[PDB]
Amino acid sequence: IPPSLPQYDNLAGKLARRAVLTSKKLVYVWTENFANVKGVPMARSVPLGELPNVDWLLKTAGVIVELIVNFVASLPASAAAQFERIAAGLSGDLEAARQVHEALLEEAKNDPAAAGSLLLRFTELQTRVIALLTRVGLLVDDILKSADGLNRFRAVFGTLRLPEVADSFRDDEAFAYWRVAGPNPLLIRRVDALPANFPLGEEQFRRVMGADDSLLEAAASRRLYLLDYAELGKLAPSGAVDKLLTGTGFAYAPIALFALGKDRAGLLPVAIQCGQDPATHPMFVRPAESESDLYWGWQMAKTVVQVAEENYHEMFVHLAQTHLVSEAFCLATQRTLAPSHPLHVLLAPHFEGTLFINEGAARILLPSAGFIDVMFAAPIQDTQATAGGNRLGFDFYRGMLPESLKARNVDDPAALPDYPYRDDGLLVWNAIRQWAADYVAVYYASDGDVTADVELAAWVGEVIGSGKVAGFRPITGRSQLVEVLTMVIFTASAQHAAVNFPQPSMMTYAPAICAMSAAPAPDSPSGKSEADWLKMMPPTLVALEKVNIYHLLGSVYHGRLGDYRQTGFPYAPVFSDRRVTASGGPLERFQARLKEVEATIRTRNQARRKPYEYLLPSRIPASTNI
Ligand SMILES: CCCCCC/C=C\CCCCCCCCCC(=O)OC[C@H](COP(=O)(O)OCCN)OC(=O)CCC/C=C/CCCCCCCC
Ligand SMILES: [Fe+2]
Ligand code: NA
Repeated sequence: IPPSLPQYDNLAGKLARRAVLTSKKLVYVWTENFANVKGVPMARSVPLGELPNVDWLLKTAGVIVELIVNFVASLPASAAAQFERIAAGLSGDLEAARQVHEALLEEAKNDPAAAGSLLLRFTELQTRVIALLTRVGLLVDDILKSADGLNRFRAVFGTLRLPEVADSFRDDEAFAYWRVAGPNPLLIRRVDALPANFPLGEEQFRRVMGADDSLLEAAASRRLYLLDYAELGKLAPSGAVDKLLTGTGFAYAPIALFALGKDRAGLLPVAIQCGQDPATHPMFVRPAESESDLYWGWQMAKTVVQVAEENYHEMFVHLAQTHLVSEAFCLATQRTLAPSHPLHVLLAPHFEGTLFINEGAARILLPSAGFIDVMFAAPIQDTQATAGGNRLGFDFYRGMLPESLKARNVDDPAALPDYPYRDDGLLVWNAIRQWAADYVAVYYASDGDVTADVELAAWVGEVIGSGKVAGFRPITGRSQLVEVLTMVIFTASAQHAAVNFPQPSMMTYAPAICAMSAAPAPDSPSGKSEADWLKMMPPTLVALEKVNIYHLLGSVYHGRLGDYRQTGFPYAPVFSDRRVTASGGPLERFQARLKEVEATIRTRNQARRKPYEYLLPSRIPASTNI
């Protein structure tokens, strides 16, 4: 039976669907008092049907067990004894659980008619792998209870290969390239006049870029780009923050200027101010290779920027603006769009695992003494409130990719050619938009169908009200609905992938990036030494948690954008409506467009300085689930 808008449903349908929604509202419940994320709309609890499926669980547990094995194997024999039996047990039990799944799948194939009798056993296996994860939790607690000068930062990897950044992190061009191809491609903006509190002069600029260049000429020819971390607020504490587990830590809200050469061959760092106030933060100017008395001050200044970057990327770009936005849309959808509504059918796959993983963020990562309290310099209460505040301030329309690019004046490939996130992101954004347009056109023939849809009206009301999604507004027509759906889907799939999956290759090595420093910002551009820079490096506990959590979060690829097939047993099609699924129809056209996009990105990557692969559709999950 094809999905329908409520106004066109037969009365049998209208009462069935309305009672189903009444039932949903008792199961999916809003709260703004969820532990460790106060003020952010969350599910009060994760319903049984929102627990992760066995496929996700086996994949996630597999990575976690690899990490445990790797950690135990890195220890000396005396220390390993405490954990070897427990690790061998988890490993063996995971393998047994894989075999139960494989036997169940073979059993279902041998008699599909009788496959309905297996559902309690599939849920039993779900319960079992979750219980295995609870045992991991206890083991992690025990490990933490027993917790060139950079050897310790290689040691925490065990036998995992160090990422490429471990070799290249001191390079100026690599540092600049993070701004357009790194985990946070959203902050960089064109600058036309410098902020008043960033007093970089013409002479300093020419010192770096040459006597025949100038600030005026660079600005006017669209060659100046600024990173300004002012929005970090309390994520950049005033001074020292002392904590039990990690001792004394610092973080920062710096300002950095980047410039293209006249040939636009690549972005270069020009100057860094390590805080917002120039009276207390001197200007650091990119040194020449011969200026050994400026070298270490500059390394320290870049490290200040990278400290700011992990804070901004992880709390705002990753947690606040993907995970915590998709939380609200998941809830609104389940509470207000009936399962027989075509938009429920379309959107539900894009929220698979979202409630579960976000509850995990709040319960595991955000409490006092948890991962974020260790890895991020600010007091945990400030981290929670600042990340929460960023989620509440995030404007849904202004946050749309095209709008973001235009507002930052980075949307013109002629002015800023090497910006992989922009170029690949637009291909994916536009493919999703055409899909949303085709799908909306099946079910909505007029703007009247949009405004007379009482469920959609209620959905918008919940997104604005209980969901606290800033910038969201009444939906009065088909074009607008298409833009909204494009943003919801892109946010859940591609945006998350772009900022989540760089974690293993770019964020696992603490000297290249860390959300806390063990020393204040460099007090002077000149006279610094390697020892002064090493003092910024965090304690080893920070590095240990970092390598493991960031490897995990970027190693689970579950589901795929455009596949629209269940990701757990029985793996059935998401759509039944032949108007959607027909040969050459909307879904097939979307799937085909995604393959063209993939081919285009692969061609672009042959010509790029380094491949950018995070927005390859084959590497984009449909939902935010890790
Ligand atoms: C950090 C910034 C991220 C921001 C974005 C957050 C977005 C959402 C991501 C949320 C992710 C939530 C955390 C992952 C969720 C994994 C799926 C899951 O739900 O797992 C549940 C288990 C058990 O939970 P429970 O409450 O019983 O006990 C926790 C400890 N008190 O949690 C873990 O395995 C610990 C994982 C920590 C990582 C261990 C890595 C291997 C360690 C082995 C080597 C030991 C080294 C210490
Ligand atoms: Fe994530
Ligand atoms: Na299909």
